[PDB]
Amino acid sequence: QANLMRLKSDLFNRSPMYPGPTKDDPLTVTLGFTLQDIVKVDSSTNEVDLVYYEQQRWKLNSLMWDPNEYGNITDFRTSAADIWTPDITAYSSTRPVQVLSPQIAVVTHDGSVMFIPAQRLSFMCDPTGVDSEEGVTCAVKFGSWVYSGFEIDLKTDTDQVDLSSYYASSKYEILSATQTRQVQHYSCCPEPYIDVNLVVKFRERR
Amino acid sequence: QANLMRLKSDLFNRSPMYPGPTKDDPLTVTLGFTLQDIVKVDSSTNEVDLVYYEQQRWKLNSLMWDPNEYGNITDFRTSAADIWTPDITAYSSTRPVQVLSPQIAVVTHDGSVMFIPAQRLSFMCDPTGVDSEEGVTCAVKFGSWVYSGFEIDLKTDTDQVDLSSYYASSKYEILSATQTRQVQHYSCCPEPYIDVNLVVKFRER
Amino acid sequence: QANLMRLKSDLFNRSPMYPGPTKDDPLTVTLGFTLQDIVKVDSSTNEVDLVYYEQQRWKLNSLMWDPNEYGNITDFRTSAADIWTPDITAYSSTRPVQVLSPQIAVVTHDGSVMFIPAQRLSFMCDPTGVDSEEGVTCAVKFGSWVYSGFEIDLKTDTDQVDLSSYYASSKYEILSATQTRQVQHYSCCPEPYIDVNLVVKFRER
Amino acid sequence: QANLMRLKSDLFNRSPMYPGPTKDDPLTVTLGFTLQDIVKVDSSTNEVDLVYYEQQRWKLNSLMWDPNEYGNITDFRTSAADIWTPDITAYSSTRPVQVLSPQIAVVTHDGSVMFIPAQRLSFMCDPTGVDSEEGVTCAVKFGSWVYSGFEIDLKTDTDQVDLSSYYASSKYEILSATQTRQVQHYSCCPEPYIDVNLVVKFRER
Amino acid sequence: QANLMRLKSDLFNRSPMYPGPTKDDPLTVTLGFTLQDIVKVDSSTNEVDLVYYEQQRWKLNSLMWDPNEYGNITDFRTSAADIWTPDITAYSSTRPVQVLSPQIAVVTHDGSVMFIPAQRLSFMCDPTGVDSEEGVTCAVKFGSWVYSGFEIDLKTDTDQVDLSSYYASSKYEILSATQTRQVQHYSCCPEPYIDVNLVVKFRER
Ligand SMILES: *[C@@H]1O[C@H](CO)[C@@H](O)[C@H](O)[C@H]1NC(C)=O
Ligand SMILES: *[C@@H]1O[C@H](CO)[C@@H](O)[C@H](O)[C@H]1NC(C)=O
Ligand SMILES: *[C@@H]1O[C@H](CO)[C@@H](O)[C@H](O)[C@H]1NC(C)=O
Ligand SMILES: *[C@@H]1O[C@H](CO)[C@@H](O)[C@H](O)[C@H]1NC(C)=O
Ligand SMILES: *[C@@H]1O[C@H](CO)[C@@H](O)[C@H](O)[C@H]1NC(C)=O
Ligand SMILES: CC(=O)C1=CCC[C@@H]2CC[C@H]1N2
Ligand SMILES: CC(=O)C1=CCC[C@@H]2CC[C@H]1N2
Ligand SMILES: CC(=O)C1=CCC[C@@H]2CC[C@H]1N2
Ligand SMILES: CC(=O)C1=CCC[C@@H]2CC[C@H]1N2
Ligand SMILES: CC(=O)C1=CCC[C@@H]2CC[C@H]1N2
Repeated sequence: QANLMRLKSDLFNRSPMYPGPTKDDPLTVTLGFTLQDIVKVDSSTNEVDLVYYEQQRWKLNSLMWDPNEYGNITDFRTSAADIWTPDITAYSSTRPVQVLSPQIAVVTHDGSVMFIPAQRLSFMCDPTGVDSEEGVTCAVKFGSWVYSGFEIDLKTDTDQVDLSSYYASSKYEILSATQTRQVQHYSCCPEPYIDVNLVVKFRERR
Repeated sequence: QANLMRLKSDLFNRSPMYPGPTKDDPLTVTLGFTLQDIVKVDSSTNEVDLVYYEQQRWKLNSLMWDPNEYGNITDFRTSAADIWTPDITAYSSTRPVQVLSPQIAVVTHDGSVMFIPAQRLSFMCDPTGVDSEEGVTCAVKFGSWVYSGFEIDLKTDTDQVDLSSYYASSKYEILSATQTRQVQHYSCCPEPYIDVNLVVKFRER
Repeated sequence: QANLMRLKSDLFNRSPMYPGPTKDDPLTVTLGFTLQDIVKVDSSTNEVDLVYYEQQRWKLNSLMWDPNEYGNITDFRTSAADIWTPDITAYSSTRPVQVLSPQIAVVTHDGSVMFIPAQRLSFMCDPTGVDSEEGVTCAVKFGSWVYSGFEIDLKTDTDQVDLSSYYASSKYEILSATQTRQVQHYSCCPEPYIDVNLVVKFRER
Repeated sequence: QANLMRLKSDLFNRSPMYPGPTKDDPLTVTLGFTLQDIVKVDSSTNEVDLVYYEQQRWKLNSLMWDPNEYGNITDFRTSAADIWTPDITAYSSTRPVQVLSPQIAVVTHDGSVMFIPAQRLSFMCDPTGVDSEEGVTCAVKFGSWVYSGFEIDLKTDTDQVDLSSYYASSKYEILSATQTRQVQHYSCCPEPYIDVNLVVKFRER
Repeated sequence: QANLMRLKSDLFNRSPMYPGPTKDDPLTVTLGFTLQDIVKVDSSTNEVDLVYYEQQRWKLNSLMWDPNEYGNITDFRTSAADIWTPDITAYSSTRPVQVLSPQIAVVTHDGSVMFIPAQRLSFMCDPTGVDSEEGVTCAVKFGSWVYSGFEIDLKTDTDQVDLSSYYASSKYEILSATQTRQVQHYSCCPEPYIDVNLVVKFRER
C-alpha cells in the first residue's frame, strides 16, 4: 500500500494537468465493443436501446514511471476523474448515455491506459422488419466530438464485435456485428474527423 | 503539451474571471443549427422532440494570445466550464434540455471561440395535420435569457438550417427549415431582447 | 470589463456571506407569474403540469454601491449562486420542480435584485370536467418554506397573471388567472406564513 | 446581520463538525408526518406514491448559545448542509426519495433543531380493495438506517398523523393515519433498531 | 463527542487515503444479499426489477486503532465517502442502480468495515412462464468491475439469500434464492475475475 500511495502522489499531486492531445503531439485511441443486449425497440420514434461496454486504450508519456522506484509496481487501478479521458461520443444518440459501471481506469508503467465504461445508448434506428427473416441493419458512429483526425485518430484491434457476453434469452438475435474505422467531414470544420462505425444486423428470435 | 499547459495556466488561473458582456462592452453571438432528427411527436400534449446541435460563436479580447509566445499554438480544445459561455435558452421548452455531447469548446489566438453542444429539446408544437401533404409548421426562439440587445446581439451566417446530417429513415421529412433573427419585448424590461427563430415545416414520410 | 470585475470582487469576495432575513431585519419579496402553457393533465392521479416563469424582486443593503466609484455601472448580471435567493416553494407540488432557464439574476446599484426562473411544475389538481364549457379551477400556493411573515413578507405588483406569452395552440385555454397574497398558519409554528396563491381556471379549447 | 454573522461563524467555522450520536452520548429524534396526498396507486406492481413532509426534532449541546452574547438572537434559519441531520429512511421504498422542498433547518438557542423536508415516496403496498367502503390499510417504517436504539431513539408528540393539509380533491380520501414507535431486529446486528410506523387507511372517494 | 472527533481526525485528516488493493496486498470482500421485493417484470424487454440490500464486509490495517487511546470507543458510524469502498457492480444490469439508503459505513477498531447499501436493480431476465407453478429461474453476477482475483477475492457467509424481510404481499413469491462464488474470464484481460452469482427462482403467488 505505501509504495502505491507514493506513486499516485508523485503522478497527480505534483504534476500539472495533461491538457489533451494536439497537432504537434497527436494520440491514437483503440476502440472495441462487446454487445450484451438489444433491450428495447420503438417503432413509432425509430429509437433502439443497446447495452454494451466500450474498451478504450491510449498511451501518454506523462503517466510513465519506473517500477524499481515504486516497489515493482507495474500497474494500478485509479478513478477516471484523476486522468484525462477521450471524449468518445455516439453521433446519432437520442438520449444522454446512462453509465452502468464504475468509472475506474487501469494505468500501466509504460503510460498505457485501459478504460472500459459500460453504457446504455438510445440511438436512431428504423426497426421495421425486425420480425422477418432478413432482419434489419442499423449503424451508429462513435468518435471524438471536438478533436479532429490531426489530434485524435482511432483504430480497432479487430473488425468483429465481441458477442461472447450477448444475452442468450434476448428478444433479438444478432446476425452480424461489425466495428470499422471511417473518415468523415462536417460543415463546421475543414479538417477530417475519425469515428468507429458500429453496424449491427439483427432480428427477433423464434 | 508544455507550451499548452503554460497557455492554459496564463489564461485561466493567472487571470480573474470575465464578468460577461455589458452595455459598455457589447457582444455578438453567431448561431447556426443542424437538425439531425424529429424523434417524437405527442398530439395529446402538443409537445415535439428535436435532436440537433447548435454552433455557437463569439470573440473576447481576454482570451487573446500571441502564438509566438506559446510555441506557435494557434488554437486549443478546452472544457466549457473554464470559460464564459452565452446563456442561449429555448423560450418555448417543456422539459429541461438534455445534453448529448461533451461540453468542450475550441479557442483561437485572436480571441474567437467555437462551441457546438448537441441537445434534445421538447418544445410547444401542435402536430395536428402532420399526417397530410401540407404538413405542419412549428417555431421555437433561441436567445439569451437575461441579456438584452444592448449586451448580447445575435446573428446567423445563413438563414437555411443545415439538413445534411438529417436522419434519412426518420418518421418525418423536412419540407423547410429556417433560422432567422428577431427582436422581442417582454413585461419585465423596457429594452429589446434578441433571438434566432427556428422555423421547421415537416410531415410524415 | 475592469470596473465590473472590481465591483463583483468588492461585493462578493470581500464581504462575509449574507445570512438571510431576520425578525430585526425583515425583507419583502414581490412575486409575479407569467403562464406559458398548461402542458399535461392526468385524470388518474389528479396532477396537472404548468410551464411558467416567475418574476422575483427584492432589495438588500449589502448589495448597494455608488456607480461613481465603479465607472458609472448602474447594474449587472451575475450567477444566482453568488447571492442569496429567497426559498420560494410551491406548496402542493407532486414532482421536483424542473428548471427550464439559466440561474442568473440582475442586480441594480440601489441593492435591488430581479430574478426570473422558468419552471415546469407538476401539482395537485383535479381535472374532471376540463372537457366541458365550464372548465375546471385549480390553485397552488407559492411561498417561503421556512421563513415566516416576520422575516419574509410577499406582495404582488398586480393580481392579474400575465397571459401575453401563453401558448396560442395549447390543448387548454385559460378562462382566468390570478395571483393573490394570503396569510396562513401551520401546525409546527406559532407565527403566520405568507404566500401568493396562483388560481387558474381552464378548459380544453 | 452582524450579530447573526458572528453567531454562525462561532457555531460552524470555529468548531470541528459534530460526529453524530454515540452509545455514550445518545440522541432522541421527534418525528411527525403531515400527509398531503396519496398521488398514485399501481395494482400491477403494488407500489403507492405519497407526498408528505416530515417534522424532525433533536437537541445538541454543541449548538447552544447565550442570546445575551449575540444581540438577543433566540434562533436562526440555516442551510441543512451546515449541520448534522439524522439519516431517517423509509424501510420499504421502491424508488429513491424525491425532494420537494428546500433543505433548511431552524436552530434555537437551547441547541434544539427543527428540520421539515418535503418528500415524494414510492413504497410497497397492495392496493387491492381500495375501491370499496372498508378500503385498504398500508404501512411503512421510518427509522435510522445505521444507528441502533443505543445511538438514536425516536418518539412522537402525538400518534395522530397531521391531515390538516391533505388534498381535498385527491383520488383517495384518508379514513385514518397513525404514527407509532416500534422496536425491530435485523440479521446484521444483535442490537435493537427503532422506527416510527406510518399506518394509513384509505379508499377511492 | 471529543473522543470520536480525535479518532476520526487521526484516521482521516492525518493519513493519505487508502489507494485500493493490489496484487501484493490483496483483499477479500464478503457479500450477502437480503431480497425485499421483486417489484416489476417486463415481458416485452426481458427486464426484471429487484429491491434488496447488499451487506459488504472487509478489513484494512489503516483503519485500526487501540480503544484505550480513544476513550474505550470500539466502533463508529461515518460517511462512505470518508473511506474506500469496493466497486461491486451488477454485470447484467440494464439501468443505473438506484440508491435507496444513506451511504454510511460502520467501522470497528480491528479495521473491519460493514457497509449495507439498499439498491433497486433492473437486470436481464426472461419472465415468460412466471405465472406457472414451475415459475422461472433468473441470475445476475455481482463482482468488481476493474479488480481481478489477484486484487479482490469474494466470498459469502452462507449460500442462502436472506428472505426474512421479503415483502409478504408481493406479486411474486420466492421458491429458492442463492448466492454463490464464481470465477470468470473476459476478452480484455488474461487474469480471472470473481463474482457472487445471485440465482433467484420465482413465480406469481
Ligand atoms: C522487487 O523485485 C526484486 C527481484 O527482481 C526483489 O529483489 C525485490 O525484493 C522486489 N520487491 C521490492 C519491494 O523491491
Ligand atoms: C514557430 O514557427 C517559426 C516560423 O514560422 C519557427 O521559426 C519557430 O522555430 C517555430 N517555433 C517553434 C517553437 O517550433
Ligand atoms: C459618470 O456619471 C456622471 C454623473 O451622472 C457624469 O457626469 C459623467 O459624465 C460620467 N462619467 C463617465 C466617465 O462615465
Ligand atoms: C435584549 O432584550 C432586553 C429586554 O429585557 C433589552 O432590555 C435589551 O436592551 C436587549 N439587548 C440587546 C443587545 O438586544
Ligand atoms: C475505559 O474503561 C475502563 C474500564 O471500564 C474505565 O475504568 C475507564 O475510566 C474508561 N476510560 C475513560 C476515559 O473513561
Ligand atoms: C468542434 C465540434 O464540436 C464539432 C466538430 C465536428 C464533429 C461534430 C459535428 C460538430 C461538432 N461535433
Ligand atoms: C431578466 C430575465 O431573466 C428575463 C428577461 C427578458 C426575457 C425573458 C422573460 C423574463 C426573463 N427571460
Ligand atoms: C419551518 C418549516 O420548515 C415549515 C414551516 C411552515 C410552512 C411549511 C409547513 C412546515 C414547514 N413548511
Ligand atoms: C448497518 C446497516 O446499514 C443496517 C442496519 C440495520 C437496519 C437496516 C438493515 C441493514 C442495514 N439497515
Ligand atoms: C478493465 C475492466 O474494466 C474490465 C475487466 C474485466 C471485467 C469486466 C469486463 C471488462 C471490464 N469489466
